[PDB]
Amino acid sequence: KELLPPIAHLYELPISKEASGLVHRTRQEISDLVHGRDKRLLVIIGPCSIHDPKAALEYAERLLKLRKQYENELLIVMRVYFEKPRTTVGWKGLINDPHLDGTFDINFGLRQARSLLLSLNNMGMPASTEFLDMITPQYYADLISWGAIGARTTESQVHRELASGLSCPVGFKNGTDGNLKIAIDAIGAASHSHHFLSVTKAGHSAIVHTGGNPDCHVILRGGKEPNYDAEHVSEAAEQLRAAGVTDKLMIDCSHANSRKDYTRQMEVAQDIAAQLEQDGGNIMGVMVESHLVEGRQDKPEVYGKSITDACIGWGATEELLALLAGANKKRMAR
Amino acid sequence: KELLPPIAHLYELPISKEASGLVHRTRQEISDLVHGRDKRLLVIIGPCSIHDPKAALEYAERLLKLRKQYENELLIVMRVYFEKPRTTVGWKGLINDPHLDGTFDINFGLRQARSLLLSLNNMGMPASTEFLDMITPQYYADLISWGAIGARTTESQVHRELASGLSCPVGFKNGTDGNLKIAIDAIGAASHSHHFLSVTKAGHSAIVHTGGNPDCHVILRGGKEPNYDAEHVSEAAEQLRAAGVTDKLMIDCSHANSRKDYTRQMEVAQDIAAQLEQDGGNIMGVMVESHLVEGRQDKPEVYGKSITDACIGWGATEELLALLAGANKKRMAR
Amino acid sequence: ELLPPIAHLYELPISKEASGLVHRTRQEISDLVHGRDKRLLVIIGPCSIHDPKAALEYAERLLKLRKQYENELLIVMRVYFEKPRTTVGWKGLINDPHLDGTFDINFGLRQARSLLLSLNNMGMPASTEFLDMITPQYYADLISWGAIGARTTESQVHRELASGLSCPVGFKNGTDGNLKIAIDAIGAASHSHHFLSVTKAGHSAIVHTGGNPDCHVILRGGKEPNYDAEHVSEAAEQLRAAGVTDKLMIDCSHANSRKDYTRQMEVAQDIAAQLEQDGGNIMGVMVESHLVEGRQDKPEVYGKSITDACIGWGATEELLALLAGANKKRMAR
Amino acid sequence: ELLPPIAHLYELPISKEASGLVHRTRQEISDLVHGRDKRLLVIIGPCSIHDPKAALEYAERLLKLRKQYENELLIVMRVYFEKPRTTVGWKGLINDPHLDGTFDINFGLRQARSLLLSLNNMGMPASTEFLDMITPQYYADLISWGAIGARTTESQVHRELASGLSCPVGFKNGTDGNLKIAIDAIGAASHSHHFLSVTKAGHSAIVHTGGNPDCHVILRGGKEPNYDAEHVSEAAEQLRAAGVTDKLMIDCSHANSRKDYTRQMEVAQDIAAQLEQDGGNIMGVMVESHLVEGRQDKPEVYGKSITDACIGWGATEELLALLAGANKKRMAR
Ligand SMILES: C/C(=C\P(=O)(O)O)C(=O)O
Ligand SMILES: C/C(=C\P(=O)(O)O)C(=O)O
Ligand SMILES: C/C(=C\P(=O)(O)O)C(=O)O
Ligand SMILES: C/C(=C\P(=O)(O)O)C(=O)O
Ligand SMILES: [Mn+2]
Ligand SMILES: [Mn+2]
Ligand SMILES: [Mn+2]
Ligand SMILES: [Mn+2]
Repeated sequence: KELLPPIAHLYELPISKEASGLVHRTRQEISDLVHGRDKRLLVIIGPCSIHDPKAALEYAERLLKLRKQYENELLIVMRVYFEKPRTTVGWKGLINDPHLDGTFDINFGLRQARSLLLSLNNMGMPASTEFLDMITPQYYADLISWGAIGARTTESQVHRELASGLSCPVGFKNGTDGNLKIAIDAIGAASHSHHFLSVTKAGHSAIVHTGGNPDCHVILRGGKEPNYDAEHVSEAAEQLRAAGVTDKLMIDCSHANSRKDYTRQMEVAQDIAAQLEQDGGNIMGVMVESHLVEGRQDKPEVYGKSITDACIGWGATEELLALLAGANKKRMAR
Repeated sequence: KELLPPIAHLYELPISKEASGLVHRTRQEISDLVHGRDKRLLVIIGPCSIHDPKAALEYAERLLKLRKQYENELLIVMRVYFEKPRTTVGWKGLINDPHLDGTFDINFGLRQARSLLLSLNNMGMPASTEFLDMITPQYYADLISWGAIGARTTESQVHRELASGLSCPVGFKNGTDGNLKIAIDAIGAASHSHHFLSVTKAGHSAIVHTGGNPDCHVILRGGKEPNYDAEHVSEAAEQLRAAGVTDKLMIDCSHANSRKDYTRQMEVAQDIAAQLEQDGGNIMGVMVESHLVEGRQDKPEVYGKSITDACIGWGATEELLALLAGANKKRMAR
Repeated sequence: ELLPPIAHLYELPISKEASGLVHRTRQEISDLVHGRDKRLLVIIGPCSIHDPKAALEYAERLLKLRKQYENELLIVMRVYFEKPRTTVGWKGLINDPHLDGTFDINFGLRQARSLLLSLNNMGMPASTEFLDMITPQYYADLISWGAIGARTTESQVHRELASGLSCPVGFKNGTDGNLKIAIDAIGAASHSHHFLSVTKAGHSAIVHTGGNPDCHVILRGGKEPNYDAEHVSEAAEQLRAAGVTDKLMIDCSHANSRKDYTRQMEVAQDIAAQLEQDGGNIMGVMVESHLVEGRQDKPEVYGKSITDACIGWGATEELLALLAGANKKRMAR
Repeated sequence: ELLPPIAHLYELPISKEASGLVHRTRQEISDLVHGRDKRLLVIIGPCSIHDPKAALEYAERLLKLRKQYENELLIVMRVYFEKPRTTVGWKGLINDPHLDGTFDINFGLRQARSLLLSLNNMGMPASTEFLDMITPQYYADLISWGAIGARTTESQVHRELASGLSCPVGFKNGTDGNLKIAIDAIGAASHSHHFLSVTKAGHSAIVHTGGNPDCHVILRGGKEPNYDAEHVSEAAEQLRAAGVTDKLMIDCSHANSRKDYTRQMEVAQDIAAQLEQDGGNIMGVMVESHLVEGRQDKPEVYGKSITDACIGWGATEELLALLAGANKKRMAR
């Protein structure tokens, strides 16, 4: 079917001066955290997946007040995930199937994704996403301040290639059974120049030569056992230094680290707060799955409630952010 | 140099009637093995990587005689791997860097890949490869009788999507630390229809809708420990049946099953031969890394010797194939 | 970077109403071309579009007359986006929409399509000269009738283009008065051709056209004007000799008015007299008309041509009334 | 599907020798166009190429004379791949290379590029009429001189094309004899244009050309022939009035021979007499020549035109010897 090239969307939705400045400055600010120049905590927080732009904008408006309130302690960036990896089969996200009905209206999905990202940046909320697909990034990447390569794709050479040409900092996740070495290896790969095939803004395949991404880091997201605690952070930092890459890392509160209880995210955050208060020198960030309303649902019946992984709700989000701000204020003073 | 689209190569190197027939029949023959309709053993055998077409053709000519000799017991298909996944960085194969000098002459690489595959199929030798890149398959897939998705990419949704649209049977490998469930999950994914972005024969990005691949199976290739033995095969078969997919599987002699020691492939093959002789009902295939000359080398100084993973040499190859043919002859008679 | 036709089609898909109007107008014109209906096709409007707002106001006025005269006249607006220059100069709204030498062709194509969609949606079918080879994929679906210009009628690439258009096409006599090139052009464009063109996705491709069975000639003057009965009669003889339709269109403007917009009425009066006496070979006329008469070098005055001089709105009413009255009589015979 | 230019360029890259010949020939011709050298450019060869074998044999014979006469004549072969028809008919080797209505354009472009590369590699530069808008990207790098035809000289899209070509371009007078269209064409093509075209990758794009400073006119007859001293003198006055080069080319064939190949020699003799008397405004001639004289509808006889009738090889030797002798005298004055 009849795919519009990136230039069609760029024409309708050009990046504004304000969005461009926010992206540029947020990428910079994050690089500073990755390389230990600033001790604020990056907080990648928001829905597991975007399925409704209206709810995402309402969430963003609430989060913006806290982004501002905590700006001396936290760098808050919203989760705006358009692409979802499934264990076998399922809904792959807003771009692949925006109408949530198996119509796969990808032209509409890319348009809606770009539109939402532009609105978010224009209101002052920077955005993050997982880069899963090889061809979709040309459509919206200019609006992304931080990227994840997922646990299921961190070992993949084509994903490492992709990351090597992205202009935002990138977090590589440990593997789904807990293998951290694949993410450490991934920084090594993505930091170098690569030559590979990719698709241009005009929608044509081409040979690209990337310059390498100097702003990669790992993310601890659990495996067979969770890996959030001080012992695990310390072990990861040793391995990072041994490989000659940044020993500043991010901890995902959700997924394998919270296991089967989405409310465990608060426990993980409390453990992280305690680390920050004792020492926590190797922590530069955290990820939290948060929405307007807690939990999850198979069908999009309740407004502001995840249709993918379960999330904490708004009230818990306030507590979690206050907790982390208070703890990091102390780390920063020390 | 701009990227030539698939149609340029197809124009210069159209598939012949003979090649087309060999591919069609070999794919069918393999499907029969995958689904338990024939008890011959698929043997995916040849170099770790192709770096010299002249040596590959000489290898193929030798292997053809054994392909014919053993055709009632074994279905022999050559390893013709053009794309290599690296742990961090390194030579990614003949397509990416055909001159082996960091010039990345991908147009020449794709041409040379297609030319070699056409010559192989024309001489009567079917071909196999790992499908790693998303855009390169349109150049040569029509000449491939069996595909692998690698241990490092089996969990990747974009690779499962790719496999779902391939016209050849596909083997998914267990993960690098030994996780089999990701390959079982991968069959589940790739057997279904997907919608995703891909590039057309004219070199333009497009939305593709695949029909699913009914001929996927798993490959046991070792993890932290090898997984070739009867116990492991039996456990894998139970898990396959539980997931409702084919419980016929393939066993890689090389890689983590030989602990990266080419001299151990024969031991693995002997264990497999013993399984076939005792029962071995769930085995439909094996993989072997084999070349004209054993071992490996960093620079392509010695003719017919691998520059990637170490391989057994031609003499050991004869013993290994005779061993497997004799063992499977007995299984087939039972 | 040039956006492909599909980008514009996505933003501005043809509506059911526009699609029906185009389809039916093309049919109606085919009927005139082949002598099945005796209404007079009237291709009327600005020499060139340079301001969509004025074009929409003009269209709204013309629509009332299109409806009023529908039993005698088939009124279709001139919506010309591409202009052939003698040497160099402004080539039209698509090539340079901001009229300042910035050549914002993406904006120009968008604006052309948008205007054409709005016109068809309001009930006013559109005509244009097809000059460029690649631009038609952007808006052709919204055009009910096309012209191949005097300067391009003899060109094989223009005859190829016409052969694949889904609308009727008028070919003009050459700039010094040669009619045979337009007769030859019908011959060419009526047949199937294979040639290179660009797809809706913006890629070059081999196209195989089916031929255009609805082509006709247009008399637009040469060294001397050619609109009179004698000239029409001579043209019709030549058309029959070549085995093509002997129903033709007469341009009031250009070489036939000797570039004097005040003479278009005189030409129309001559045509009216032909229709009243006999005028069996006439199926249409062209008139260069705008809100305000004359022309100007710079787009200072609203609704006034920046290319060839046009008659104004008041003269347009008189001219259309004149032609409707004359053709009512022809049709009654 | 249509292969983009890059596919053909990959298989048939221009050689160093071909590249040098093209570069130097274009410069040599520019020198003639602007009156810096008094050699006579001779564009000579088949009306159309339909068989590459015969073209290469022709070229080998012509090369000897190219060399022999190099101090008096600059000989460039006619290698025409695109033909304008009066109505319908075979459009040339690119459009239908198998001459059977299969329209194998991919094969045609390949064969065109291959022949041009072989010709340049053997030392014979090439000329062609540029008719089609998309084909030139495939082979233009191998062309030393281009014609815009009589039927397309007035066409703005052809003037745009010429403005971006890297070779000198001759514009022909119109088919009824109008020279002003070609003079106007130089004015147009010498300026910068913006328009749509297709890239080497096969995608449509906006191009901005720099203008072509090496354009000139070609006298090719009209209703009457226009090759004589009086006509040359009158053309030169008009060229100076328009501020463009008053050095022109004279086509021996077409309407100057009244479509009679046996009259090309008479025209050449008239031109020779002009060169001997004065003939200061003449920089070139065109001649339709093949291995064997005449024409045929089907390609039955080897080396005989299937389009316009040509003189044969023997007559070609006489004609070249005549022009060399005459120009040797002009150059000595
Ligand atoms: C799938 C994912 C996280 P991971 O790649 O760690 O499983 C997510 O944020 O939804
Ligand atoms: C890298 C590879 C196999 P695996 O994907 O099991 O590591 C190979 O055949 O070279
Ligand atoms: C240039 C033109 C008409 P023609 O092609 O008869 O000169 C026009 O309608 O503006
Ligand atoms: C068609 C042509 C010349 P002209 O464009 O003067 O009619 C030719 O050389 O074949
Ligand atoms: Mn999640
Ligand atoms: Mn290997
Ligand atoms: Mn006009
Ligand atoms: Mn000719």
